[PDB]
Amino acid sequence: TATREVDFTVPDVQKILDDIKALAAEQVYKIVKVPSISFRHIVMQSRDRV
Amino acid sequence: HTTDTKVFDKVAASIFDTVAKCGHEASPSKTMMTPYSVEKTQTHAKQG
Amino acid sequence: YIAPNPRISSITLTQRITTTGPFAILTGSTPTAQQLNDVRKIYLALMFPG
Amino acid sequence: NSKDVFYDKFRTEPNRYKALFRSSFYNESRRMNEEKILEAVKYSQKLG
Repeated sequence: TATREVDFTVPDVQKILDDIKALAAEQVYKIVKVPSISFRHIVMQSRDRV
Repeated sequence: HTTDTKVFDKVAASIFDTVAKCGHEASPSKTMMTPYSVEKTQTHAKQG
Repeated sequence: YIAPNPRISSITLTQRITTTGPFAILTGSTPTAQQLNDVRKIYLALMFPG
Repeated sequence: NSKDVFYDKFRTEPNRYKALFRSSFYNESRRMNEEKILEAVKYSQKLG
């Protein structure tokens, strides 16, 4: 009778602390040599306008 | 302090390599690394 | 029917120390058939006032 | 290592380490144990 229902009345603080410690090492920015392309060009049968 | 797989694997590998470097050999077949079971001096305990 | 959250009556400061509710003996009880029927009667009386 | 132990109740709780057992170390331990059983049984079958 005692072990019929799964229990959640006690939390796991060590798991929370480990998760926060792991999250502290997340990287947001990047280091690049060349910035990404912002404008591109479509060409047609013309030789003066795009 | 982890639940990731490869970190645990590399930790176990480091332990075994250290034992080998100490001029000994530890059998991985019977080496124990477990959460919920304890054995000591021919005494066995499982889940309390 | 929904039971209340078990954390309301007790909080665990540590893995070893927990607070104790005054009615802990009653909370461990489990209703029989007759008592459950009486609970249904009580709610039926609540839903129809007079 | 303290010996002042008392026992209260049986409980059930979720297993935090359930995902760790898919690691290489446990697979290798299981493999070595089962293959050891295989050499035992084949030696017994060869002798008699």
